[PDB]
Amino acid sequence: TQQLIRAAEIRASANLAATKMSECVLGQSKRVDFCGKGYHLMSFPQSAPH
Amino acid sequence: IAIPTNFTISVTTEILPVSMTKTSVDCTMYICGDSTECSNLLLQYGSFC
Amino acid sequence: LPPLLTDEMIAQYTSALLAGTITSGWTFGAGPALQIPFPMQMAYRFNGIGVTQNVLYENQKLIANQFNSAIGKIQDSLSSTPSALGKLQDVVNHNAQAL
Amino acid sequence: IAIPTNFTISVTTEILPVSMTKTSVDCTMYICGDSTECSNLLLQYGSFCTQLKRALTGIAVEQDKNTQEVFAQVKQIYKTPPIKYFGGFNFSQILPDPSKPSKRSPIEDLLFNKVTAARDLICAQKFKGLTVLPPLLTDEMIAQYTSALLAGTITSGWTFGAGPALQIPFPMQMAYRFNGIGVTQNVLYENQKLIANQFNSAIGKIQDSLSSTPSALGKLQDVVNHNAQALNTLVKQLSSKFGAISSVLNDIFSRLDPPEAEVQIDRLITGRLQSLQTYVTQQLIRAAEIRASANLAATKMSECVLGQSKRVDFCGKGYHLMSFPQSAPHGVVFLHVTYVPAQEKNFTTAPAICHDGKAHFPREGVFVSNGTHWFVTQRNFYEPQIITTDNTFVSGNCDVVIGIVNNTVYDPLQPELDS
Amino acid sequence: QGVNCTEVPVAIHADQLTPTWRVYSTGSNVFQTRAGCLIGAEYVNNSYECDIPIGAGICASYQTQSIIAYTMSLGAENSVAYSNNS
Ligand SMILES: *[C@@H]1O[C@H](CO)[C@@H](O[C@@H]2O[C@H](CO)[C@@H](O)[C@H](O)[C@H]2NC(C)=O)[C@H](O)[C@H]1NC(C)=O
Ligand SMILES: *[C@@H]1O[C@H](CO)[C@@H](O[C@@H]2O[C@H](CO)[C@@H](O)[C@H](O)[C@H]2NC(C)=O)[C@H](O)[C@H]1NC(C)=O
Ligand SMILES: *[C@@H]1O[C@H](CO)[C@@H](O[C@@H]2O[C@H](CO)[C@@H](O)[C@H](O)[C@H]2NC(C)=O)[C@H](O)[C@H]1NC(C)=O
Ligand SMILES: *[C@@H]1O[C@H](CO)[C@@H](O[C@@H]2O[C@H](CO)[C@@H](O)[C@H](O)[C@H]2NC(C)=O)[C@H](O)[C@H]1NC(C)=O
Ligand SMILES: *[C@@H]1O[C@H](CO)[C@@H](O[C@@H]2O[C@H](CO)[C@@H](O)[C@H](O)[C@H]2NC(C)=O)[C@H](O)[C@H]1NC(C)=O
Ligand SMILES: *[C@@H]1O[C@H](CO)[C@@H](O[C@@H]2O[C@H](CO)[C@@H](O)[C@H](O)[C@H]2NC(C)=O)[C@H](O)[C@H]1NC(C)=O
Ligand SMILES: *[C@@H]1O[C@H](CO)[C@@H](O[C@@H]2O[C@H](CO)[C@@H](O)[C@H](O)[C@H]2NC(C)=O)[C@H](O)[C@H]1NC(C)=O
Ligand SMILES: *[C@@H]1O[C@H](CO)[C@@H](O)[C@H](O)[C@H]1NC(C)=O
Repeated sequence: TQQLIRAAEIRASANLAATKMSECVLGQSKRVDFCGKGYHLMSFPQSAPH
Repeated sequence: IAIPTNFTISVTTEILPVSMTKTSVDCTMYICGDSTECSNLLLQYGSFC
Repeated sequence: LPPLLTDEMIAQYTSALLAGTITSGWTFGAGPALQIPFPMQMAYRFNGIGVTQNVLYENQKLIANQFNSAIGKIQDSLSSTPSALGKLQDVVNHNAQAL
Repeated sequence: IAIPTNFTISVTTEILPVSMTKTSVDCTMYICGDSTECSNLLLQYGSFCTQLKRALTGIAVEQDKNTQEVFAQVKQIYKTPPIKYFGGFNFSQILPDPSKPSKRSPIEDLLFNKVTAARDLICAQKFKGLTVLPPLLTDEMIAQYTSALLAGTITSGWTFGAGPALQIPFPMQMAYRFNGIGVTQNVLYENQKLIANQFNSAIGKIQDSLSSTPSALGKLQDVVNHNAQALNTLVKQLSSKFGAISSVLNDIFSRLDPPEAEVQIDRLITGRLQSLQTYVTQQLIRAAEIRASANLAATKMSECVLGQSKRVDFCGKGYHLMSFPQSAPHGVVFLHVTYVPAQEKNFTTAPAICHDGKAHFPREGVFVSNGTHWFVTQRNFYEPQIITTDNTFVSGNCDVVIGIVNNTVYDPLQPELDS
Repeated sequence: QGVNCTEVPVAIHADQLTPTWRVYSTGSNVFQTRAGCLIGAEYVNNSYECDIPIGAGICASYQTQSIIAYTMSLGAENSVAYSNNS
């Protein structure tokens, strides 16, 4: 049961990460504070363990 | 009114978890270990595993 | 169990994304990738936030310098601090504690 | 630089689950069956199943809330005009069909068909205290809501989502949407037939692809399957002894003395209660998942159907033009219409033009060269034009910009003044 | 819930699990819905916004003063004067 709850939380985080990859790396975002502080210019992704 | 006269380029970082460790559990090894009669008795408890 | 995708494959994916965004801007995310000089697409992005193009073209070198410096600073933030990657460590620690 | 010279109209599908099956459990009948004497021992365990009833009722109410927040986004029921001419766009495959008794579109019917004398499984489950509650909204009502949304978006554009619905010809609305993605209106007005043909062909391809392939709706089907299995397992748990002599309590009671029958019935009751609690916990987790999916579906209905979205890859792949909703068993299907560039060509480019010691920059477009001559064009579509003072602006001299080139900027006033 | 209510307890002295609060069937507007059988509510042909959800498109309210059951209304009808030069 604890594993299932943790998996749900991780899935929510991964959905947010996918949205950020789509909207900040593949385009320029007008949403305030979604891709950093200030007027967003661009974004670069890097991989990290998990 | 206040109007800017210069600008700064800022780079910030954001860290996001993506995946989790994948685990598997062997039932009879955890519950009974190496005892056969425990396995025979556990075979009666249903389909929890 | 091991994950399906290895670290080399994920690094390849990130490198492909970086190369696409460096050489093509945002065009490769909506169709065929169309090349454009990096200064011109930076001027496009300046136009995106409400600043005219010439402001970039008359301040190119300085802007570039600033960018470079910022990247260097990021490296220091990963070579002086030991609490920036706490979320991944927390995930690992929670799994280990449960086991 | 590379500039596209043509475009394609693309239609894609997205499937989102919305609601789950509402179930109810009779605790006494599941645990003690029909024996009126086993139920007396159940009272010695407190309020063990009132919590179960409360949780199941909460889930059941949440499902109806999900459906209501996804589909009931229209104040009025808009009706499409009897004449179905819209400048060449067909729309007959997504509009309701009046001949059929269900009043459903040709694609909604296919979706409902795709997603699915001995005692039936439903009756077998019902005879053990597990029942299914009907949803508040029928399929006809959801189809009515979808039809109202489609009629509103076809007749008014995005105006009915922000106030009073204002009528506008469909060609002019499509020109507005072309302007929304950075393409001028004359591009659409001079290619109306081609764009309409491309849209019709894409809709027909959606027809064929959904009709042929049989594994496209696995997102919805899983939601069904995970329910049925979850019930079936429960029933199977009634056939386990849990350490007792037998799984039939009538045999135990008619066989031996109360001193040991107490232990037998106690272990049977504990096993059944544990199974019920596990079922309820899994149901709660699955309900949370379904709620997240329904929230995403409601956001997509608000932002892709009732307006034009600038977010990248939120309403399809490409530059979003519009979206159409359709209802499916326990879910929604979005048809996204997007614009894709094609047939790109190579050109030489410059950041500025030097003329009379002054630097000129393009107001809206970009400078291109076909090999000998310089023009200014829009960024997403190749349309060269003469570089004049009406499409450029001046800033400074030519000693600052890196890559400036020498050319001529044509002044429209001189030929008119000298004539 | 889920009863044909042709099998509803007629009752003599004790043949029902509910603690003997038998509600008159014939004279109290018995109605059959997909959610079961409703006793004590009069079905009307009008249609209002849902007040108390019964199920399968059927809602109940307190009006007139008595309890009534009806089919919910999704909203007011509206037509847009569409044309291709207006
Ligand atoms: C805007 O700010 C930048 C720095 O953020 C200024 O550039 C600096 O100028 C001084 C004096 O010329 C130099 O000593 C520094 O080395 C420059 N910094 C960098 C990073 O190159 C710039 O002068 C400012 N603009 C105005 C109009 O004052
Ligand atoms: C842009 O693409 C369309 C097709 O999507 C082209 O239209 C085709 O033109 C050829 C003429 O050689 C016809 O045989 C085809 O039947 C047309 N297709 C359709 C769907 O009508 C159009 O010519 C292209 N435009 C340019 C400038 O290349
Ligand atoms: C709109 O689409 C429908 C369906 O694709 C078209 O109806 C087809 O018309 C052709 C030619 O008359 C027939 O051979 C097909 O059998 C029809 N299909 C169906 C499903 O009816 C229709 O012609 C298109 N255009 C208009 C203006 O309605
Ligand atoms: C634009 O120019 C580039 C550069 O020549 C073209 O890319 C070349 O494409 C050919 C295929 O015919 C390859 O053999 C070369 O290796 C490519 N060059 C490089 C540097 O990768 C590109 O095809 C041209 N685009 C158009 C539409 O003509
Ligand atoms: C590039 O564009 C120029 C401008 O349209 C082309 O020059 C024209 O070529 C046609 C073809 O013979 C002539 O009839 C016109 O008189 C030319 N225009 C002018 C102003 O002289 C040119 O052919 C295009 N292609 C190249 C490779 O330069
Ligand atoms: C664009 O034109 C300017 C002048 O119209 C050119 O500037 C001249 O460059 C030569 C270099 O051989 C100098 O000898 C002249 O004195 C410059 N002119 C002036 C007025 O100072 C410039 O070179 C041209 N650009 C290109 C790319 O040829
Ligand atoms: C502008 O709207 C009018 C009104 O609908 C259109 O007239 C219709 O034309 C179609 C063409 O086949 C006929 O089938 C309809 O019967 C006409 N309407 C009526 C009420 O008779 C007119 O065609 C539209 N303009 C254009 C350019 O299509
Ligand atoms: C309910 O009872 C009526 C009257 O006997 C009968 O016609 C009907 O088939 C029964 N079942 C349902 C689902 O209405």
